[PDB]
Amino acid sequence: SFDRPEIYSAPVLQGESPNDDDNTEIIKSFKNFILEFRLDSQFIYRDQ
Amino acid sequence: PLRDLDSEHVSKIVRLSGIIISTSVLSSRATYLSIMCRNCRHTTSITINNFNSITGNTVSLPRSCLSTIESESSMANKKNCGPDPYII
Amino acid sequence: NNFNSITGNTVSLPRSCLSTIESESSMANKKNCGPDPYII
Amino acid sequence: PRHPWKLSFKGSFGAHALSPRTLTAQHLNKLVSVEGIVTKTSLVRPKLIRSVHYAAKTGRFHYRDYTDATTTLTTRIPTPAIYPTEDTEGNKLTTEYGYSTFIDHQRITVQEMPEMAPAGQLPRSIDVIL
Ligand SMILES: [Zn+2]
Repeated sequence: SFDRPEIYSAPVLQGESPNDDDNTEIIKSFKNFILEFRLDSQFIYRDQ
Repeated sequence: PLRDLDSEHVSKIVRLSGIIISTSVLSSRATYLSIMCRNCRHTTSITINNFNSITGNTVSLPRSCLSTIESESSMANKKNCGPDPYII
Repeated sequence: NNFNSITGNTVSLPRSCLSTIESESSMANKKNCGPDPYII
Repeated sequence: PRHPWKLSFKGSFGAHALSPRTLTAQHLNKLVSVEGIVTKTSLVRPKLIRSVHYAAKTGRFHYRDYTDATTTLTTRIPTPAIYPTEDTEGNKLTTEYGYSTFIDHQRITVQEMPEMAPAGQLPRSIDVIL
């Protein structure tokens, strides 16, 4: 009457080099655009 | 311009101007729905974050019960739940 | 009344519910009962 | 000063006092008294009746009841409810062994007695679920 086996992961090695067409790198670039964009002197999207 | 739209613009972002003739009533689309199998009573959740499609169910209820293929329980108590067994 | 057959179910349970084709009730309350819905 | 009470039967059975050879299909769905010899007995196995589970995220206990066709004399619509590993909200469930209930189950084979059996024929037997 046992429960589920569970699957989980943890980052260990660097892996292959990142690719621009990879979804994770596109998400990271979008995140950097949200955080670091400056219109005149303000973080407009972060504050928004 | 609206009449200068072309097949080259298909599946691409377009900026276009005009006047709005009608706004319909608000329909209710599901984002998160919890579903349960009819006789199996297997419980599943479906998350929808995409709503662009018109005239089509691009995301629907699964055609068969997902309990058997998962085989998550060790006991696994031929049993077939049937086509479209899930209830929202 | 026929038991002559061997290694064969010459008579078996119907493959779909017979309520719809009969249409016996006037109300008739798309609903499909499923393949092999009958229980002995 | 909770378990439902059961019934046992004694006395004359008349035409229902039979042997494993004398058991026929006309006696199906009837109460029969059958005398013979026990030849094979199975391992005593527990059968899960109610499984109790714990959700640590909500800290709540859930349960599910299971029945089979041998438990009830009358047939019922078979609703096979799987062993729950999620609650309704998706939280992981852990089995609470010791709060679940298991009923002992056995199957024996009763063959007709070698002194009441014909001297040359192969014997006839029947399974009994206890
Ligand atoms: Zn199911």
